[PDB]
Amino acid sequence: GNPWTEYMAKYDIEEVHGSGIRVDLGEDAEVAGTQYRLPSGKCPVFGKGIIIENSNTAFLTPVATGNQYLKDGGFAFPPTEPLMSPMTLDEMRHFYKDNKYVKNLDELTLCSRHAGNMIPDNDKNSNYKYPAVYDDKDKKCHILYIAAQENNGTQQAKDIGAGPVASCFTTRMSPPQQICLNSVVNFCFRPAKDISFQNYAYLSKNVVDNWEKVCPRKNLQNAKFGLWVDGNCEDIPHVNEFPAIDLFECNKLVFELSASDQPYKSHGKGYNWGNYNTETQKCEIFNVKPTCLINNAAYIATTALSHPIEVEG
Repeated sequence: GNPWTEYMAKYDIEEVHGSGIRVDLGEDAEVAGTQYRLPSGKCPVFGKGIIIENSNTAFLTPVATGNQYLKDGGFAFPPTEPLMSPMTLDEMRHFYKDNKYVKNLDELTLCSRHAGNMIPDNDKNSNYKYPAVYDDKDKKCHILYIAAQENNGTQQAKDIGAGPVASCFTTRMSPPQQICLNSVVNFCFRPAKDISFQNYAYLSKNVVDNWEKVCPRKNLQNAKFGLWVDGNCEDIPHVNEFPAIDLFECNKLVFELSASDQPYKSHGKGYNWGNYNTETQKCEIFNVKPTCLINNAAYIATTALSHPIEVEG
């Protein structure tokens, strides 16, 4: 007897996303006998990036390679021959022009599939696929070489997402081609929604083709998450109030408290939702799936997955 069922489906994080948000390590994959953790969420995480502590290096900088003094880098794939990352949207469309399955794929899905094309060469039967970040401003897809997302002070490295030490990769696309790093690969960090990440989307290998329709992106203006009980949309019974100067800060707080696979698997369970009161500047965070919306002109409904700025009616 709930008329909101279909509308609210995209806010059922456990179902539509199915993995952690702050830290997504929801699946395991073997590469040459060794198990690794890797992101597996089905929805893009809008505005998510990685902040490297004691550094000005943007995390989309390619991972450091070589042995040079002051060697420094980020998380993205280093140069390869041919160059696989970063790749603009038009370069991806031209690169896959002979693959008729990539037609009509939107920017984010194409980027996730591009990142999933590289197989750690030591195991052709491996399901290991690297995650990616799409920059909607420059229209660039960055394949992440490091799948780890948090390290604030070996198996314990594997437990945070340390990927396989891989220098050569085989493409899943046919005809197969082997692509190796031009050099050998050799810090503490945390995920966050920083204002400088506003145009970024963090993408696991599992981002679904139809994310635009099933996943949350825009925050809901004049709306408040509730629970459907006996013909009425009741308030969430238990919330944690936090001060938030605007919607962005509230979305940032929801993201920090959201489902996390950091040491093991949340499967999407967590403080993933927030009702932001724009009059009292309060962020009301909760960990129960909402099943209806309340009409309240002072509220904006947000989720950890949602873009931290964009709103809709």
